[PDB]
Amino acid sequence: RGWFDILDDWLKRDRFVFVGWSGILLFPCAYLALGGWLTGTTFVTSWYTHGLASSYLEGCNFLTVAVSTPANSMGHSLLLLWGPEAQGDFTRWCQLGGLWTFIALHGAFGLIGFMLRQFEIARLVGVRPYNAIAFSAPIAVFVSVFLIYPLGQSSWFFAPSFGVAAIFRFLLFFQGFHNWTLNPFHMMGVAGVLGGALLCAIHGATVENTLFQDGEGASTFRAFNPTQAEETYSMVTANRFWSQIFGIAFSNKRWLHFFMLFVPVTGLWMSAIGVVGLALNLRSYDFISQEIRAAEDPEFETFYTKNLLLNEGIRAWMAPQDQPHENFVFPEEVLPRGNAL
Amino acid sequence: GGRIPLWIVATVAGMGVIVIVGLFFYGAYAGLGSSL
Amino acid sequence: MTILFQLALAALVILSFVMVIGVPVAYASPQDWDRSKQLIFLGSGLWIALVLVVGVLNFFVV
Amino acid sequence: ANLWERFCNWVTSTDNRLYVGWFGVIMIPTLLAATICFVIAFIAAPPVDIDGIREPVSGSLLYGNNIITGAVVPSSNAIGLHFYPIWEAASLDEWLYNGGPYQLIIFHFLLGASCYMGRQWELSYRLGMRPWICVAYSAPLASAFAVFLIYPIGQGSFSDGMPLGISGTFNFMIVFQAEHNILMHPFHQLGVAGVFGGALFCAMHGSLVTSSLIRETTETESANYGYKFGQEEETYNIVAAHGYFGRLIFQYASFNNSRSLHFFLAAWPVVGVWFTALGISTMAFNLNGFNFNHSVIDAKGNVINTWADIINRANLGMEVMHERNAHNFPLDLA
Amino acid sequence: KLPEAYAIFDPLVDVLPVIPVLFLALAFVWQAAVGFR
Amino acid sequence: GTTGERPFSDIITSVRYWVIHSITIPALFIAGWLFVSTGLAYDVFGTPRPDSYYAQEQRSIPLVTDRFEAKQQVETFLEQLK
Amino acid sequence: ATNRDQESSGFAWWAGNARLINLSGKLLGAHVAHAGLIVFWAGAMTLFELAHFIPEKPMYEQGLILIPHIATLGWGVGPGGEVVDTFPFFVVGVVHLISSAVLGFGGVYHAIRGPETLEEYSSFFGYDWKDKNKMTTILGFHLIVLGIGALLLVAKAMFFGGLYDTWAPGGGDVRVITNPTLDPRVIFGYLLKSPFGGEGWIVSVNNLEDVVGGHIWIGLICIAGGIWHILTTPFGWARRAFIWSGEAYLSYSLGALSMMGFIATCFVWFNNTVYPSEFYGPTGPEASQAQAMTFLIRDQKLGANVGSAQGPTGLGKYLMRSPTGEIIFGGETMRFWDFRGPWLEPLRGPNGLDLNKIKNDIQPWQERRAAEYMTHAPLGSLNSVGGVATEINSVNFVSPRSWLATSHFVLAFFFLVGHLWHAGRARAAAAGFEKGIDRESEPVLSMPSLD
Amino acid sequence: SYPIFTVRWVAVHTLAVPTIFFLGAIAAMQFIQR
Amino acid sequence: AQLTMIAMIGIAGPMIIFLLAVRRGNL
Ligand code: CLA
Ligand code: CLA
Ligand code: CLA
Ligand code: CLA
Ligand code: CLA
Ligand SMILES: CC1=C(/C=C/C(C)=C/C=C/C(C)=C/C=C/C=C(C)/C=C/C=C(C)/C=C/C2=C(C)CCCC2(C)C)C(C)(C)CCC1
Ligand SMILES: CC1=C(/C=C/C(C)=C/C=C/C(C)=C/C=C/C=C(C)/C=C/C=C(C)/C=C/C2=C(C)CCCC2(C)C)C(C)(C)CCC1
Ligand SMILES: CC1=C(/C=C/C(C)=C/C=C/C(C)=C/C=C/C=C(C)/C=C/C=C(C)/C=C/C2=C(C)CCCC2(C)C)C(C)(C)CCC1
Ligand SMILES: CC1=C(/C=C/C(C)=C/C=C/C(C)=C/C=C/C=C(C)/C=C/C=C(C)/C=C/C2=C(C)CCCC2(C)C)C(C)(C)CCC1
Ligand SMILES: CCCCCCCCCCCCO[C@@H]1O[C@H](CO)[C@@H](O[C@H]2O[C@H](CO)[C@@H](O)[C@H](O)[C@H]2O)[C@H](O)[C@H]1O
Ligand SMILES: CCCCCCCCCCCCCCCCCC(=O)O
Ligand code: OEX
Ligand SMILES: [Cl-]
Ligand SMILES: [Cl-]
Ligand SMILES: [Fe+2]
Repeated sequence: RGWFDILDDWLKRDRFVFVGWSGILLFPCAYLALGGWLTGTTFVTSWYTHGLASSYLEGCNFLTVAVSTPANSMGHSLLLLWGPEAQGDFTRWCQLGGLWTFIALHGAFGLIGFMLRQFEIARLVGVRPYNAIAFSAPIAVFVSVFLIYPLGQSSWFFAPSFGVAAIFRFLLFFQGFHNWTLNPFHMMGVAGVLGGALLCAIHGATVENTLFQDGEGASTFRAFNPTQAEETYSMVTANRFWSQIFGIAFSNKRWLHFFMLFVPVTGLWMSAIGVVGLALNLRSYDFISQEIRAAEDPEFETFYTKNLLLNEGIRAWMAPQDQPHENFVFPEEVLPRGNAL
Repeated sequence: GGRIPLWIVATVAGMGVIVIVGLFFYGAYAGLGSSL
Repeated sequence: MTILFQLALAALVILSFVMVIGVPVAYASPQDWDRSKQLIFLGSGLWIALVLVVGVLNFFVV
Repeated sequence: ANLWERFCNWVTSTDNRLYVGWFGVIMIPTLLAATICFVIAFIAAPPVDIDGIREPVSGSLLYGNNIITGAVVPSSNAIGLHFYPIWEAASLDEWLYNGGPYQLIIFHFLLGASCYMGRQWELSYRLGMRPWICVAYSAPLASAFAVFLIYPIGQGSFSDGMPLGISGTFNFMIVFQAEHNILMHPFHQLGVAGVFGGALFCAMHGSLVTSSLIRETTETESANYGYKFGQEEETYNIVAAHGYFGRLIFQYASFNNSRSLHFFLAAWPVVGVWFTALGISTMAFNLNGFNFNHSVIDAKGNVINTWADIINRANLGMEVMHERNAHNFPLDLA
Repeated sequence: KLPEAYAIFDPLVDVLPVIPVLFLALAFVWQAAVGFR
Repeated sequence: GTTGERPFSDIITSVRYWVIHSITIPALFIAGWLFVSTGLAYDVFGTPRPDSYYAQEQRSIPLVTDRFEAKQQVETFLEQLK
Repeated sequence: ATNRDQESSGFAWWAGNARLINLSGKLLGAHVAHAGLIVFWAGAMTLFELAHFIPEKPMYEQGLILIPHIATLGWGVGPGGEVVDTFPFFVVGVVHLISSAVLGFGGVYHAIRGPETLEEYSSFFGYDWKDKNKMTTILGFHLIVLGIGALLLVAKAMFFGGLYDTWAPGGGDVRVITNPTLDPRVIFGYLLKSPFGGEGWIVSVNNLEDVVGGHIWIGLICIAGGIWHILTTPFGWARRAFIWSGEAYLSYSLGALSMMGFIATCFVWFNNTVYPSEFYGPTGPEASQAQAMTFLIRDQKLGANVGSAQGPTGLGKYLMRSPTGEIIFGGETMRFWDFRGPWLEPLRGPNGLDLNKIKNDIQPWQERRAAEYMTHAPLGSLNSVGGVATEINSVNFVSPRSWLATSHFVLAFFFLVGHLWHAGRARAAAAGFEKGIDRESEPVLSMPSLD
Repeated sequence: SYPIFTVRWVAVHTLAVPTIFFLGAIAAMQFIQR
Repeated sequence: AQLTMIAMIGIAGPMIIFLLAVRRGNL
């Protein structure tokens, strides 16, 4: 046999952890992304890029550690270790935020590798590729949020920093500056995620409560055999129940499970489209008719205008520390504030 | 093979994990990151 | 009587440790059910006596 | 049979297109009342003085709102937790000004939704099923209770209940973050795990079953016609699905037992949502998310900011701007 | 503060409250010892 | 079915496994502990010590402001610490 | 090892305690051991609190929840709630702890070494879940015990020291109750009161006379009902109404306990009579009202005419009218105008807060109390940083009211889930389909189609 | 009869060894004073 | 002191289990 065929044999051996040709891309990149996150969160600072402490070594906890984005002055530089910024100096690279681009790039290629793994394994075992197809939603979210959005903004600095509290700050920044909650694409994403959770719960519970009695045990799990040919629960009884409770019910199992694929995947894709818009500040920020009315009529008020006031507060109070490169100095007298607070 | 019982292994390992996590919370209240 | 009271209380604590280990072991060891029964009865009696002795002496130390 | 016997047989009949049941006898009138009042109010109600400072907020479509901005506005802070039925008002004009529709709607809705859960149990009993679908439903219902009743009870006013509208919901969320730092609360983090994971596992399960469908159709026909309602045999190959997923991660990370699988699907999101409901219901009593503001200090004593401090700046913006005319004293104690 | 006579046992009192949680864990240790039969 | 690797339970309940790991695990743990307690982590990753965030009278953050001079800017900040 | 495996019991390990449903001896051992756990926690936690107690500092600044319970009963405290003697606290802890040792011994014995089933050894203690007469007999025994407990509270209030009365004339003190309220009109009008604002159902009980009279009635009613259930057996309508099995009885109790947990949450959040603020800290309403009072005092001292001060919205800055006209504090605290407290009631007249009294009769102790409560409002973080969420680290404080309310709402809710779970399962198991649908007799297949 | 060193061995250790190292480091950090 | 006390309280339980396992007890 040729060396290519021998290598294919070895890569596709049946072992505890499947490797595959996709493994050559997936495993080094996924390992480097995860290891970079752990290394940065344990030992690396954000002092020179954000003015922040961001590691266990500095005293942060699991909620506050992060691998923070590079400084805004770096623009969209790849920040390669051998690049002109760090110039091969590992310590300076870490201090300049090269770990953020390191993680983002090795992670993107790791996602590519994992999807290729889905395709490869499906082909080898003879199943259809719908798991790989569904994984496109996480990839679309990751690309839109961590690459396209910063690429449309001034620099990597405004991408999410890899951390719990940093992600929370990302949420609040999107509310304050983009009015992201008002965006119908985020709304469709929310519908997809919450509806997916609803479907997950309702289907699990319906199956578990329409099981057939296939054993004498009061714990019903042992009464299923993976090689059995018969359905383990009564579709007829479940359909009757939901028809009489909610008015409509599934009657086709194949449609049911495809719908479970369709809902969350579509929702995430819609959210990604919205974020592509926000990359250009192309927001659903205002309703022009309401703004005209409110400008002319000081007694007109809605929850929309109230939320706009909240956004103005967020921007004014968080910008000076969240965007240190701007050198904002907002005198106390200019800060928006309500009475007494 | 099975010289050391698996229940003993599991109990000891769990105790070790608990000790590590507890020490980390102690650190939350001491030294760096304690606000003091 | 300060050290005496402390010694009595420490004996109560140690006897409680011994009982806490021994009683379940004896109960779940049906084979050891001749000497262990007497041991448990005597330990229960001495534990009650120590509890009373503490409590009485609590008012003579502080 | 006597008249009462006949009526009971009809009420509990499993042959009605929609089951009624004894829980339904309460559910139907209450949900109808809540629905009718909500629709009428959303379309036509006049502005409501939510914060009790004689500054009415417009919620209805006819008074200048669209679908996104409209809402049934919570009852006035002047009312607090007082019961404000129509007959407690001097007139419908006063009732509307003070936001009575909100109370009518949410009370009838909460009662009706509780009865909906009970009705799920009751019909399962009539049909000979196992009973715990209602337990699954208790998670979203608990969330509704948390935002419509528990949080108002803890804070002392129905004016702090969630508004019945889209932008109103956003307002509720933002103020909640300002006053309780919910993002840093472990129960909301468990809720996010619950819903993200629920969506994830929904997609995973759907995709695995769809990938293991057994060939029963041609390429010109939808594969869904390969399943006939009520057929005895399973329509997909769970053994193949397990082979795939076990090789995707590793053998022992994949379910080979469909019953265990579906129990996990039920349990993950349901427990997550229970915990998030408890998060709202406990922040109702002002036990707030973690506060690490200024936790990191240097040798001299300089504050070294963290992402938590950045969050705090955003929260301060929200806090100082919300309900801009309602506070007279320095602390917002409820 | 405890009465002066009892001060020597202060570290023990400091730990007593968590023993019920220890009981809950003991249940799992026992079931592991019996293989969760 | 199994793929031929030795079972994990068999491995972790074996005397030889623990003969090896009662040495290896403590050695790695101590290596990390010393990595921190000797201060080598600070040097390797460029992380400020508690006394190296600011100059004694300084309150301004040492933010990098030029892309291609960032390395030299950081070095200048470090010197100004002295 | 009788019934100690899934094969023989039908139950998995994660449901192992269901294996005890029909093993009365081991089940009695389990219950006695768990009661030992409850008593042991009481004792150990009380001793922990005492060992960490700083007598000068207010209890609510120190994370205490059990010592306040003891103090409310009149033990260890004097005027204003000051701690004069901690030995009662220590005694409570030690006695509960020793009792816990005894209970643990009994429970371990009944669970490990004693007879597995009690039916053969004795018919008095043995029972059958479906024996309604015996079930009601045990219920009646425990009713008599509970009634005795209520009367024990009455005895503490009336004959041994009394109770701590925050409303006592002079600034809160231990008081012996001598005229308990026996008027059924009052006692049961409490039960008939609306739970909504300004009414508060039973949570509104605001005097120890009413408390003691209520517990007298509870004790007597419980004793009578227990005698009733010892001497009778359920009537036909009840027999046809209920499911008669161990799991059903457990489910009923889960529902009752969930209700009681929710009620306790409200009690500790709103009531400052049986949870005196001297010990538990101010209620939320109390602290908000206190802020209003504090700044009224400050500005009036500066010279403001508070009665006539118009706020930004047009409402009075310091004082306004409630929807029924009473004079009340202004600002957001308008929602809390139903609050009542000893530091504030001296300023209230028939029409509400009285301008002349506000101008002339506010005392330094009232000013101090208002400042204290305003600055110990029940707001704080999970890591116990006191104040609003945006506050910086410095004050280590979360109110006992917050701890207790949150804990017991969590418990009440999960016990509602327990009620639903065990009630549904009891119905399904009594009907015979808790293990699933019989394939050869699927009920739905014999029903007409909906359409 | 089992081999000792396998792909599974490599994966397990690539995860395990750094994990113990890092846990030691974080434990040590717990005792740092400002 | 507290660490030693808790160590003893915490070895006790597994100690009971271990003794009953070595002794072929009625676990
Ligand atoms: C499949 C595995 C894989 C993949 C896809 C990547 C991908 C990447 N890595 Mg990661 N890396 C990997 C494994 C991998 N890495 C491993 C195993 C390590 C540890 C040794 C690292 C360590 C590492 C570091 C330290 C850094 C990266 C960086 C990068 C990025 C830049 C790479 C680049 O420009 O290469 C360009 C190289 C090629 C495209 C190879 C071309 C090969 C051809 C055949 C050469 C032809 C001409 C040549 C002269 C041949 C001469 C022959 C003859 C004359 C002798 C990119 C996202 C950088 C980064 O993240 O920046 C933020 C960075 O600093 N990597
Ligand atoms: C008086 C209270 C009470 C009693 C006596 C019972 C008794 C019983 N229940 Mg019910 N149950 C209750 C309340 C109660 N339950 C509540 C409140 C709920 C809602 C959550 C349930 C939900 C429930 C379910 C879903 C099931 C039972 C079952 C059972 C049976 C077996 C229980 C067992 O072996 O557990 C074994 C115990 C465990 C496996 C340990 C669980 C530990 C919990 C989940 C976490 C506790 C966390 C702790 C408080 C804090 C940890 C701190 C840490 C985070 C640091 C038994 C008849 C089973 C049944 O139907 O049998 C017939 C069953 O399937 N129960
Ligand atoms: C309050 C908690 C509690 C209590 C009181 C019980 C009580 C009981 N369980 Mg349950 N159980 C619990 C929690 C609890 N369980 C949890 C959380 C789980 C899930 C892991 C289970 C799972 C479970 C299963 C699967 C089974 C039981 C069984 C039993 C019964 C027999 C136990 C036995 O054979 O011990 C044997 C164990 C030993 C001999 C080891 C020693 C045990 C002793 C009691 C330790 C005591 C230590 C203590 C400090 C001594 C102080 C003494 C001092 C006062 C002098 C017993 C009545 C069994 C049953 O019903 O049988 C019919 C059964 O099969 N339980
Ligand atoms: C509600 C709890 C409870 C219940 C129902 C039982 C019931 C039983 N036990 Mg158990 N037992 C318990 C608790 C309980 N015990 C505790 C806590 C211990 C540890 C001390 C024991 C130790 C124990 C042993 C060692 C034995 C029994 C035996 C028996 C049986 C005969 C009892 C008899 O004839 O009484 C006789 C009645 C008395 C001696 C008078 C009791 C009255 C007490 C002392 C004071 C008044 C009661 C009062 C309400 C207590 C309040 C305590 C409160 C703070 C909780 C019977 C099935 C025997 C058995 O199984 O035989 C085969 C046996 O050998 N029990
Ligand atoms: C632990 C307490 C307890 C428990 C569990 C029981 C249980 C029982 N009792 Mg007993 N009872 C008790 C205490 C208790 N009793 C006491 C203390 C007394 C003395 C007053 C009595 C006097 C008594 C009598 C006189 C009778 C019973 C009967 C019964 C049986 C039927 C109960 C029933 O249908 O309730 C359900 C209740 C109803 C169907 C009627 C009221 C239902 C209303 C509509 C619910 C109202 C809820 C409310 C509106 C919501 C908020 C609650 C708020 C007010 C607190 C049952 C075995 C009967 C029996 O068969 O005994 C021989 C009977 O005739 N009991
Ligand atoms: C970056 C970089 C790199 C790489 C690196 C790496 C690869 C690393 C890795 C690392 C790692 C790999 C690490 C790890 C660590 C880990 C850890 C740190 C862990 C922790 C854990 C924990 C803490 C847990 C806990 C818990 C709990 C809590 C409960 C349950 C149980 C458990 C235990 C899970 C290189 C060289 C290329 C160079 C360049 C740069
Ligand atoms: C009062 C007092 C006392 C008492 C004591 C006691 C009573 C004790 C008890 C004790 C106990 C009671 C203990 C226990 C312990 C336990 C533990 C230590 C556990 C652990 C566990 C674990 C760790 C687990 C793990 C696992 C398994 C087993 C399986 C599965 C997996 C896992 C990993 C989860 C004394 C004497 C001191 C004296 C003084 C006073
Ligand atoms: C059955 C069973 C179970 C359970 C068990 C139990 C739950 C038990 C309990 C137990 C108990 C519940 C115990 C108790 C103990 C106690 C003790 C042992 C005590 C002691 C004490 C003392 C010794 C004291 C002393 C003192 C004084 C007097 C003064 C102050 C200081 C001091 C603290 C030092 C389980 C889960 C495992 C599972 C299996 C079966
Ligand atoms: C102590 C006190 C008092 C008093 C109290 C009292 C006097 C109480 C009473 C209470 C009572 C007197 C209660 C009762 C309750 C009842 C109940 C809670 C019931 C329930 C029922 C049921 C649950 C039913 C069910 C059902 C139906 C509805 C239909 C048919 C079927 C059946 C049967 C299942 C006062 C406040 C003055 C003050 C403070 C202290
Ligand atoms: C506001 C208070 C309301 C609750 C008060 C407490 C009431 C308790 C005593 C009332 C007893 C009711 O008694 C109960 O009546 C019903 C209805 O007739 C009987 O019901 C029986 O006959 C009816 C016909 O009318 C059939 O439909 C039914 O299937 C059958 O069970 C029950 O068998 C009997 O147990
Ligand atoms: C596609 C595979 C990509 C693999 C890339 C591996 C990267 C390894 C880089 C390690 C050596 C970095 C060079 C350091 C010296 C460069 C200094 C300079 O001249 O700028
Ligand atoms: O109404 Mn709605 O929001 Ca609850 O905190 Mn206070 O009161 Mn108002 O201020 Mn922030
Ligand atoms: Cl607002
Ligand atoms: Cl105010
Ligand atoms: Fe399914």
